[PDB]
Order: sequence, then C-alpha cells, then structure tokens
Amino acid sequence: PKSMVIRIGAGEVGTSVSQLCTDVRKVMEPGTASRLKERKANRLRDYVTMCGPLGVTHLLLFSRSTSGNVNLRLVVAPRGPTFHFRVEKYSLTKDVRRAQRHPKGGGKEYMTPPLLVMNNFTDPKSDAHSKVPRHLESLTTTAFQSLFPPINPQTTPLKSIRRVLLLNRELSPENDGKFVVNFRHYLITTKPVERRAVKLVELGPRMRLRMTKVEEGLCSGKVLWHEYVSKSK
Amino acid sequence: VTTEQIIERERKLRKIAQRGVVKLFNAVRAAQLKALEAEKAARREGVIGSKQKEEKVTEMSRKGFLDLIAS
Amino acid sequence: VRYAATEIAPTKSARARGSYLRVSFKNTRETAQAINGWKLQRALTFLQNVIDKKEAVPMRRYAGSTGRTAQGKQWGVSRARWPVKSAQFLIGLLKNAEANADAKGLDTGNLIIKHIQVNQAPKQRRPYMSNPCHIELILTEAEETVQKSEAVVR
Repeated sequence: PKSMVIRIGAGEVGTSVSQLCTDVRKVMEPGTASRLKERKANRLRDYVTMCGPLGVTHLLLFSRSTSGNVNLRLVVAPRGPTFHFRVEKYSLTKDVRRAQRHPKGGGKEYMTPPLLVMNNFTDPKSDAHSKVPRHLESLTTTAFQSLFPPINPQTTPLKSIRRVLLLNRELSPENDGKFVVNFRHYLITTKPVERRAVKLVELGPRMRLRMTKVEEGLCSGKVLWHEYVSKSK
Repeated sequence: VTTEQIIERERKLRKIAQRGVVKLFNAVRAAQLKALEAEKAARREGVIGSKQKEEKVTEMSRKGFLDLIAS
Repeated sequence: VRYAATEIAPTKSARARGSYLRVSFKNTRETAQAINGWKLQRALTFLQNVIDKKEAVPMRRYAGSTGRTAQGKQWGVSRARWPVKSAQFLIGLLKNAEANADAKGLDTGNLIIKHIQVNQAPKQRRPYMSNPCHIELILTEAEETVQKSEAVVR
C-alpha cells in the first residue's frame, strides 16, 4: 500500500498549503514519495500515470478554490473512488510544536507507519437509516483501513509501534451530530512505571474535515451522495 | 474563553485517543505473549512437528486470545 | 576380495521418495544438482529464495540460454534460472524427509543431503508428451568423530 500527497488540485500553491502537504507526507512516510515536487504544468492525468507503474494505491489531493476554501480529495488509484472533504480549521506542525511545551522532533520513527485508531463511526445498523450508515460510513472505514497497511496485532513489533493516527467522528449512531471529522497525529512514548505508561504527544497537523461529496472514479463519476444537493430519481 | 473551552474539549478527545492507544497496546502485548507461551507449551519440537497442524493451531490460538481480549 | 563401502546406518539415516511427480525432469534434475550435498536449513532457505526470485539455480547439463545475470557468480555458471514448481515440490519432499527423521528420532540440527536422484517417469500418453519424474533423497546426521583413549603399555 503506497500513497502520494499532491497539490495539483489547486491552481496555485502557497506557504501554508505547502507546509500542510509536507506534514501530511511526513505522516504518510515511509510509504510515500517525499521528493515529489509539484510543477504548474503537471496534471491529474500525469500524476495518475505516474502512480500506475509506481504501484501507488492512494492519492491525497489538496485543492484551493478561488474563494480560498481548501478541499482534500482522497482518491484510490487508479480508478477511484474519490472522497471530497472540506477544510474547516487547520493548524501547522510548526504551530503545534510551538504550542507544545515539550515538542518532539521526528526521528527513527520515520521508519514505522502509524497505527490507525477510528472512533465514533457507526458500522452496524442502529436506526435502519442506511443512507448515511450503510452508504458513507462503511466506505470511510474501508478507505482508511486500506490507506494504512493492514495491521496484524499478532505479528507487529511493539517497539516499532510508535505513531498513532486518530480519526474521531463528531456524530452519533442515531444520525444526530455535527458530522465532523477530526484528524490528528500522536507520537507514542513508553515509560516504565510489566506496567508501562503510554504518553501521546501531538505531532500535527490537526484537521477539521467536512464530509462534502463522493465520486465513483478519479475525480469522475456520478454523485453518490452530496450533502447540499440531493438529485431526484 | 470559548476558544479555551474548545481546547479543553481538545484534551478530552485527546484522552479518549489515549485510552484507545493504551487498550490497543496492552491487547497486542497480552495476545502476543500469551499465544507464544501457549504454542511453546509443548514437547521439545511439539507433539507433531510437521507444521501443517501447528499453523492452524497457532491461528486458532491467536484467534481465541484476540476474541477474549476484545470482549 | 574387495568390499564395497557399507551403507550408513538406517537409524542414522532418513529416506524420502516422490514418484510420478508432474514437474519437468530436466528442471527437477537441475534443482536437485543445485541443492545436492548441502545443509538442510541451507537447502530450504535456498529453495525459498528461489521461489522469492532471490537466488538462481545454475544450469549445467540441461542448459538453455535464458538468463545471464549477476546471480550466476556464486556458481561460476553463466546460465541460471528459477524452477518454481521444482523448488516447491522439493521443499515438500525435504519437509517430508525431516518429519520422517524426527519420527525416527534423529538430531534435527545436523541433517545433510547425502543423496538425491531424479529419474524419468512413464510418459503421460495424451504429439505433445509430458515428462514426469521420480525423486529419491537420502539424509543423515553429520558423521561423528570421537576421542581416543591413550593406549596402555603392558
């Protein structure tokens, strides 16, 4: 499982989005191309035709609209699906380190991918309102479970286990809530109190995602569910 | 004020993530240690030693301990 | 008269036979010659690497020029390939031999392949004829050399 983070979605790039994408790539290490330098003449076609032979399975695209709104498109190579998230609030890794009293610099931990922890997403039916649960949430779970390599607790070295990626859903299984996606990154510190204490340190970035819209293919296909626009039958 | 309250909610869900990380931690450690001890609890080279039976036994073992720790 | 060298002790030895196997005789012969005379763990890891495309079996007698890579340096042969089904069935047969030796009560640590013979099998009468093979391999614990007691004069 390989993933790449690209800014080709935006017409032009700035310092803030560049730092955000650098942080996202750092999160995606070691299964990502760090030296990927985006150029203005490049396009989604060129990047997917690079993903093809490179065996990349997942692609994050950071786009910026003329209004300044930022969108994160999580696509699965090489034929979709596509998930449109909207940026509500974001913080840089530099800002997180500055705010933290004891920031920790990335090190040998770059060799190990983070473990995915997923909270408040409703897989089983609680109200038979299948349209949000049985259409969107299971796809979210599968999409991230495939974004990160499958984790076998019975073979994973605990000393290699060093990073965690939190996806917390502000939403209840009764389809009541703010439908907010919380993306965060934490570093594991194991302290001997065998009884071991696990302390999690913010690494960033903090991401506030609005689950806006979906596509079957790579930036193509019928709208399967759009929050604001429901198409008649 | 309101922002500050947002950051106490921040540490709240931070502690929720901490509990999740800790439970995954001790679940993995206990499952691995117990399954390895159980599989080593045999004869010098096991009762069978042909490895086709032990692979399936080891799979059933991690599965039982994983289910027991999960619920 | 002359006496032929006696066979190694059956309870220091282990035998394995596979008859009517549906793998090419030339490929099986080449793989057997490559793995002949080696340590058991060495042979198993070698065949696993052959499956994993890591190490190559050199062709000497039944050699058809297919690959000329750097993997042939360790054998000094310029023609090396990767017999997959050969490696897999031979792994199965040495695993069977190891199980037989364990049943007989031999030291698993010191099994070495003294003998491996590949013969042709009756042709599969289907003009396109298949070439099945018979493979028999004989393993032993490493030969043991022990101390002398000092001779007493009298």
